[PDB]
Amino acid sequence: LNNVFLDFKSSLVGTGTSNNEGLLDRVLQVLMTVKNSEFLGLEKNGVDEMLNEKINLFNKIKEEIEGKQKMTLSETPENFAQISFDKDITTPIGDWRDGREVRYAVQYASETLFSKISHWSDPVSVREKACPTLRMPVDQTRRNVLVFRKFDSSKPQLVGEITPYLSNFIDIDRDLYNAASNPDSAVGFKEFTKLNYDGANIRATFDHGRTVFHAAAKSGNDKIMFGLTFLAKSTELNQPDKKGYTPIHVAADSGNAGIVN
Amino acid sequence: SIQDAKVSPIISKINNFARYFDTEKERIRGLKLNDYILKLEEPNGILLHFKESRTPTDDSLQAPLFSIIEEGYAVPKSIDDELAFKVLYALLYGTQTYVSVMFFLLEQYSFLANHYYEKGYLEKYDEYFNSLNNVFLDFKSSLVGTGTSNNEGLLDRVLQVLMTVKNSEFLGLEKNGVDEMLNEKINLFNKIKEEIEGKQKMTLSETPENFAQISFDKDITTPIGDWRDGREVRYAVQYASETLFSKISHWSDPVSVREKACPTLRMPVDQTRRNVLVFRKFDSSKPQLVGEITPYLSNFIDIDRDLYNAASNPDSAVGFKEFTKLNYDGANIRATFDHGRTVFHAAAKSGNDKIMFGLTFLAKSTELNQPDKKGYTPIHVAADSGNAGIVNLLIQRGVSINSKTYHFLQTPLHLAAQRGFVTTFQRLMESPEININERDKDGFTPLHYAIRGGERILEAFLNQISIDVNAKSNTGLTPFHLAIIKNDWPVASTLLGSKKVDINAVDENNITALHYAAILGYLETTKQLINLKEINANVVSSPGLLSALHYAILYKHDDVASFLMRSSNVNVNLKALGGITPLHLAVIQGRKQILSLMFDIGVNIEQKTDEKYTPLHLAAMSKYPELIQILLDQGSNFEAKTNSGATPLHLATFKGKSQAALILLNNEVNWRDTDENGQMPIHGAAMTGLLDVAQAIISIDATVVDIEDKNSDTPLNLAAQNSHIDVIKYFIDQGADINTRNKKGLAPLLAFSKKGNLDMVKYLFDKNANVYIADNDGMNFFYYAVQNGHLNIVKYAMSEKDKFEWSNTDNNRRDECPNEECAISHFAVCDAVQFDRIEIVKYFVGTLGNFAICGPLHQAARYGHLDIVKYLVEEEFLSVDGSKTDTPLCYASENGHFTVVQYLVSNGAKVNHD
Amino acid sequence: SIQDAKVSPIISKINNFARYFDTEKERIRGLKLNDYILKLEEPNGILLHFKESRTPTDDSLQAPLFSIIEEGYAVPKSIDDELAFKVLYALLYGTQTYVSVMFFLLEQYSFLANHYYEKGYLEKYDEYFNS
Repeated sequence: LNNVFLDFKSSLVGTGTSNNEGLLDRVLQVLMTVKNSEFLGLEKNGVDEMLNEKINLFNKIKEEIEGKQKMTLSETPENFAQISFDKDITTPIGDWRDGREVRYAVQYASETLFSKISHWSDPVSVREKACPTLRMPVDQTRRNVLVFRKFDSSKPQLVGEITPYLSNFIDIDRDLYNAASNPDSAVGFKEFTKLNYDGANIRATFDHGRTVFHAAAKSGNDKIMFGLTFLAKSTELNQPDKKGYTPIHVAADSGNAGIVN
Repeated sequence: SIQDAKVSPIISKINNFARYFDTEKERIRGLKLNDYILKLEEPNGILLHFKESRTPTDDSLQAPLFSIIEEGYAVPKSIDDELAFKVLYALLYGTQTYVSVMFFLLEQYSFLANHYYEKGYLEKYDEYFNSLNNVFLDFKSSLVGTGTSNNEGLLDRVLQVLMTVKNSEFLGLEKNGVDEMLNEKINLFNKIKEEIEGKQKMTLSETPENFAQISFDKDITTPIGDWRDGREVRYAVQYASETLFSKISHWSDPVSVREKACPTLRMPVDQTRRNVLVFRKFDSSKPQLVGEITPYLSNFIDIDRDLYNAASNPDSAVGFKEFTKLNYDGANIRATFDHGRTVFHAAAKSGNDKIMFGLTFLAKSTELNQPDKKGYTPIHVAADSGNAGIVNLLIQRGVSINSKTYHFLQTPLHLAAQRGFVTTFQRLMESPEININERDKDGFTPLHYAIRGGERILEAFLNQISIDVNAKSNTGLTPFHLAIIKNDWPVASTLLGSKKVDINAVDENNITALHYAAILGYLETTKQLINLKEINANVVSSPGLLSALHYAILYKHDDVASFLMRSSNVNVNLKALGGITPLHLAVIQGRKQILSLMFDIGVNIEQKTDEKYTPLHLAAMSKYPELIQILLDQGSNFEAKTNSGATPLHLATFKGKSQAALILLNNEVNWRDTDENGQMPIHGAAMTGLLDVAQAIISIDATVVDIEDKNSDTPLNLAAQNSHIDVIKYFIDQGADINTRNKKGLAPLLAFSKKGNLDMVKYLFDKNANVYIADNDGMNFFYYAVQNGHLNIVKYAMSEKDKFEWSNTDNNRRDECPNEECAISHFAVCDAVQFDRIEIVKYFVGTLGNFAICGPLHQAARYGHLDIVKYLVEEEFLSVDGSKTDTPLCYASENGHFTVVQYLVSNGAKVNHD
Repeated sequence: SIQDAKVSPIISKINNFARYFDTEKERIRGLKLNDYILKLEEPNGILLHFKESRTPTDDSLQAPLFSIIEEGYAVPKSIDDELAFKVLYALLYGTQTYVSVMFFLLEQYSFLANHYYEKGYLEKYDEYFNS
């Protein structure tokens, strides 16, 4: 998309004035030459007026192309500067497996324009540690950045959002989210309890605004829902998503009768 | 037409390919970085098409080139239209595009190969290396050939065609010049041929030999390091060429590991005796560099790189334990990897304090300050990573704080400012002998990178007691300048609040940051700084005396300019160099609403430049005609005067803009007003060559057909000199008087003879206009006609023998030459001999019955022309003595021409004769 | 002139293909071993072009010769039919180049086949076998 937009835009009018100035100006020039040529009284005078309205249409579309803005963002943010497993956690929790490698990527967060995802970082072997700490340089343009994580060649997963003036990026939020969304019940409950004891926020947002409550509703776990509903303020239980789905909507879609009651 | 049909496809294709390549060349050269990468990496883009451009396919280059070469249509056939020459130029232009595409492909493939080699992605690096090698070899063979053989190459064939055209020599009035820059093209082709022969391959194709044996003699327990049970290991070898690229060899067979971790491998001795780098890969993960082999090294152990990964491990306790185990087993620390990288640098990258603490004991000062090939000292890497404990340990060891990097000269303080970590700076300030500011390649202070870092680093720097806020770089940009050009207002506000900053600071060209904001059209920043801060907006730049409003108006930035003119803080009467006022500059840009707004605010309509030009005149001096209409609707002086008195209609006719003249006539601007020279605008219209204005002015007043300025030259004479058919035909449709003369005495017939068109000549001769017209000097039309050397006008003149008589002679020429009563034909032949044009002399000889009356030998001896004298002595059989007692040898001796005298002596003429 | 214009594109194309193939025939043979494999293994190399040369596309080899034989312009008509002998010679040249290009790719494909066979690499060996 980026290539075709830039290249076609250069073809029509050009990114800058030059000896060619696009093919539209050549069409205008040849039409002006036709005007300068001798014309008939009535009939190809009508041809003259229809080519005049064609010239008006060409001017309008040329102005639209010049005023047309780019729908993509070729600029790319910077990856993490240093990584360290400072947290005292044991490895066999969540997707963190011995002998596995993790690749991180960053992308600009633009609401109206598409943004390029950065090249994946160098592989990092994981052993005896599960929760990594990422340190990020301050953004040049001061834009919030989405962060993506990939294990080996599996499905990449969005993991969080970084503000321009935040550097100490801890990686526990998506681990908790997957703990609440795991198909299993007992293992998911135990690892959720371990992560909660470790320390992780609840209002984290993923997948168009879904929350640990939405993940619990979709998975169908009952013990974690019972643990969460205690000391839970009613606003988060009715928190809607970007599309507008609520936890009860997700529960109805999943079809889990217990969480419904 | 048939030949044109035959040649149109190939010529259209070559022209289209050439223009496409040129447009893409500038487009690609004008791109950004990620844009460059995306465009160059397109699966089906211009790189593959350019590689296929040397294929024998239809749309390629070589097929049209060899087709036009073989068919032989480039060589002209006698004299014809400009089609053989045009296809020849097309061939030359296509060959130039071919060699330019060759260089284009070389440079971009080399850049791609380097860009993917620096990262370490060998899979794409190998593909780009092969592409570059194939492109180089194929294009070198296609241009000149691998050797002198029957193929002969392509440029040699082009030169052969050029010599064939040169020896064709059908005509030479201009073709000797044409073939002359064809010889220049031949020299250029020879130069580029010598360049490509002298150019060497940038790729080393030959690959080394892999290891001959593998062993696991060393007793290392397998879980340690990157050694995983059940994981395959592969090795590759590459030549270490500092100047050229080297191919990576094919990977070795998978090798399984179990209970052993450190392998011992044996390498054969290389024949060329060059060091070879060894690459190691685990499964499909990222390949790593494990070491280098000297020509006379047999055993290689990769334990050195394993220690490098041990020091770079993200974990702390496991990394320290494995480092201790490897040190106990025995591994050197002086080993280098990647971009000349050092183990201490890896320890700095990891940030593990344990390995640093262990290494500093029994260390050396030079090792702690040892840089890589890029000049990144360990403190540089520590500052870039952002760790604090390793920095504190390094300071306690007394490392060099003023370490600098090659090429881009940056201290670790610059790295900290760019990254934006206030902790690293606040830990570095306890180090003594530290310098607050440094001079970079552009002299950029660390504050210039802190403003990029963020607000917190700026607060940290401004909190320091020792800081130079008004630092000036080599380019001349103060910190405020490039802090505000980036549009981060909060950081600029933080900088201003902490301590006073010289807002009125200027560059060498007297450029203020406000001027940058105006020229770049960020209106919000301009409003913020104008309202909440005080600034002198009347400062002018050093070149051109341009101001803030001028910069805002330039490059069509209308909102900012409107905001500035709405505010009363900045004035409008300010005058720049050249006299261009805000009204004049808005006219140059041609924006309407800006002019309407500044007229609403209030300004004099008749602003004056240095030369008193009225804004209406400059509105005529613009591509937008609506400016004249809007100015006259708002009210403007129709008869406004300048220092030269030039009227807007005068200027419009001088430039020749038809729309301006049409709208001025529609608005009925008086044409009576003249300039200082008194020239009527019809004179400028004739200069440009506009006709509709001529009919309009004749309709308004027919008297202007013979109007004259102080130059006293009629418009008909000027139109004839300008060589425009329409105006001359028009004035002869009214039929202006032919006897009108200026002070120079030039006549329209003189200009027609200068142009040489036979149609006007036959109208003038049928009009029976006198050809004996003379000016104050006394020269006549006949002399200029003979000087022009136009034969067919002369034939048509002698066809009507009634109007001109050869026997009759002009009396004025008899008066000017009382001694020689030469006739018109006689003296004309003698002048033709004087003109040194042999063709004209032989023309007159053919027309005139007896050429001996002029005595061409004596005249030629007087003029000292070798060729004429030789031709008349040999082919005309002219007697050397001549009818007169004076020999031409006396004239030749008087003139002193060498070859003429030698030839006359060889003819038998004697110098002894009186 | 019209007859020459009619036969100009096909004769030019067949001559270009013939001379290009003759040049590459000794270009490839005199190339070093390491560059030989790299030159052959180009994704859009000359081997793919030679394989496509059998297709009925305009740029391929058959369309000129088949057009010549179908239209019957190779047979001289009347005296001084210079174009007839020219297109006939082009036809024989095209047939010779077609036979030589058929004999060409077999050696390189067989060589790639066993060269990869010695070290395994059966994924590429299967592709070369099919080719």
